[PDB]
Order: sequence, then structure tokens, then C-alpha cells
Amino acid sequence: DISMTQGTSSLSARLGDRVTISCRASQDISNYLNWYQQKPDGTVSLLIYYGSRLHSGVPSRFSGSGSGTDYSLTISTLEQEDIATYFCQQGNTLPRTFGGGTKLEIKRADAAPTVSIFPPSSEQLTSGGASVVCFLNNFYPKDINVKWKIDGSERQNGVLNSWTDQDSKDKTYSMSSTLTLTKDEYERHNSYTCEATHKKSTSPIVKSFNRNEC
Amino acid sequence: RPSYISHL
Amino acid sequence: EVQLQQSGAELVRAGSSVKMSCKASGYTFTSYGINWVKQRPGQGLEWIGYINPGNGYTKYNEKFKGKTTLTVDKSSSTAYMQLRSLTSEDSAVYFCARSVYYGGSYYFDYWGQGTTLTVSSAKTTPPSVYPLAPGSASMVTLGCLVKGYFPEPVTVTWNSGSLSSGVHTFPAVLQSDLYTLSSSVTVPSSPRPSETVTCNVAHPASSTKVDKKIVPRD
Repeated sequence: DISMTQGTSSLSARLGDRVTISCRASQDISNYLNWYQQKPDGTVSLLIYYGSRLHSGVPSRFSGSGSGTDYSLTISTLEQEDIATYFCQQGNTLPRTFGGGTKLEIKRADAAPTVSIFPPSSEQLTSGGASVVCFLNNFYPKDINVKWKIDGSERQNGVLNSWTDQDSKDKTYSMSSTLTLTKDEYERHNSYTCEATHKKSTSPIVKSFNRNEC
Repeated sequence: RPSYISHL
Repeated sequence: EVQLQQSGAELVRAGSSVKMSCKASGYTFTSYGINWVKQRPGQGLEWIGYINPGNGYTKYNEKFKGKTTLTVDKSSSTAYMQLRSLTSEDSAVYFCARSVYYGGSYYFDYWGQGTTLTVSSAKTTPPSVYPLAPGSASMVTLGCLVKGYFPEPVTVTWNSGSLSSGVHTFPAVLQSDLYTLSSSVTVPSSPRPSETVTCNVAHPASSTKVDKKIVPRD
């Protein structure tokens, strides 16, 4: 098949900026390229079709171009409703294929995450389970790395993470991470650490608690 | 440049 | 006036099969083709295949052929897509979309809201709600762990909404056929534990409304 690639997975921009989303086919697609806009919720609509130049009934600020293997969508004067995910799609050969997509997000100033760790609740323990939770709230940019350590060394099994979409009022991100173990495994150890490495500092932010001091 | 237009 | 209304969310066990629909209106059903797209939260979009209502002609994406069958009902302007031998790999949202002919080929000008399919053996089951208090047993963060429920969605609020700012309710995650989510609230050190802080989680599918008070210790 013809692989479609969009260099950028997430792209930052301010309202009113001239935004450019790229996409490259693994081979010549003779201008058989289309652009679709997917929303967080109302989800999907066509913007530009064919060689990236034809409109559909969408604002003129959306323009498309390209040829051969390289094409692009340019959003002149970005608006709030334009914040969304954009996918390219080749209609030259079968099967039809899409690029991974490009999600736009609002630029703002860097902000370190506020980190909080929580030992298992007595109630959950009484049922033989033990989940340690760590919140990393209101940070920016969205890229972040959370690391769990049990009794000093890194743990990776039993860890589930969740990320919120960029906040609509401030433009920060938040993440939750949960380490789940049996009550017994939990009780065979002492210190629990949650480390957040964010570009806003070379040194990780560390939060932990000891079961013995509890 | 131009057309061929309303599907299948 | 061109509308494509797809089926409602789907719940099925592995090894089983399912059939979703896409009702069209506002245009001549047999004059346009229907394509089906697959979207799992990770990857992007995948092209399943296409059908021509007029002649019933179908073309499949090699990867999806064998387990997928596209059909159509000209009398109700409805296209159907059946998935067989389901696995967790088939858990995603599926879209149908209309094709139009410009120049040499086609493009999708109209899409449906999508249909969500979840392949699992879980049955409606209420979440356990665990309170998350600081760990020593100006601003203080407190949490609430909503674990082991099915199916989505769940509704979390703090003090029944009287606490709006400083709340982050996270997307649920699949923790063993069951969903698990967390929520955090931040309030001044003067309100807690001086006053009560309660997370309220509702789970419509199980007709459950739970109020959990966050008290000190653990």
C-alpha cells in the first residue's frame, strides 16, 4: 500500500497564526489527496479534496497544495473552532490510506506540574487490593514522563496512566498515574515514589511516602 | 482542471 | 440535508459477530458509494472497504476482508457492515462515509457520528469508589479512585458541583475488562478537613449514585 506520513503528531499554535500541516505519500499520488478535520466530539468533516486544492463549503482560510509525494494544508489566521485533528488521505490506489493525523493545541507559557501522591485507601485494602495514585496537574507543554519506584527501584507492571485534553480555559494539561498491586505485595515493601520529569526542570519532581512512617 | 463531479 | 445516522454503541463478546447500520437521507442513496473507516484511539484512520448501493458491488481492504461483510438495503437507504470472529483488536469506533467522484477518483464528503464497538465479556457492574486522602497516617489536593466499572460513562462531581474549580476528572482506562478512572480536587487548607469534601460518582448503566467522603489518614 501507499503509506501516508504526517511528520507532526501534535502541533502548537496561537489563534491568528498561519498554520501548516504536512503529509507525504510513499509514492506519487498524482494530486489525489484529501484533508479531513476531526473534532474532539462532533467529529468528522471534509475540507479539501483533490491535489489538496478544492474547497467544499468551508472557510476560505483553509487552503491546500502539494504535488508528487508532498502536500500540505495551511490554515491562514487560525481560529478557536479550528483547534482539532487533521488527517490527509490518498485516493490514488487501493486500499485507501490516511496519515497518522496532526492535533493542533494552543501555545502558552511553560508550567511545572503540581504533583500529589496517595497511598491505598483503607477501604480498598480491606478487599485485598492496593492502588497508589499520583496526579500531575496543570502543566505545559503536554510531554511529561512519570516513573514509579518501589523501595528505591523502578516499577513498570501494574501502572496505568490517563491524560486530559488541553484545558479550555487555561491551556494546561493534567495526568493521572496509578500503580496497582495486591495487598500482600504492597505490604512487603516500604517506600513509594512518583517521579515527574518535565522540561521545566532538569531535576525530576519527587513525591513519595513510606508505609512505616504511616 | 476542471471537473468530473457527482460520484459513481 | 445530507445525513448519515449510524447505529448506537455496541457491546459484544469475543468470537462473536456484530452488524451495524448507516441510514442515509437528503440525497439519492444508490447514486453514491459508502465507505467504512476504523478508528482505534491509536493509529489514525483505517479504510475497511467500500460498497455501491446501486449494484451491491463491494471492494475490501485486504486486511479487513474475511472478517468483514458490507451489505446494503436500497428500500431503507441503509448500508450495513458485519464484523465476524471478533477480538479486542476490533474494539474501536467505526464511521461510514459517502464518496463523490471528482476527476479520476473519489473522496468522502459526508460522515456519520460513528459507532462504538467494545469487544469484551464484562457485564454491567458498578465501580468501587475509594477516597484519596494525603499520606501521613496552603493548597491541599484530594482524590477519588473510581475502579472496576462497566460500561462507560461515569459522572464525577465534588460536593455535588459546589466545588467546580480545581477539579480534573481523567479519562477512564481499561484495567482488566473493567474501566478505572480518577478525579482530583484542590481546595484551600482551611476547608479540609475543617469541612467535608465528597466525591459523587454516578454510573447510569448500574443505576448507581455513590457519595464518598474524604477523611484524613491514609
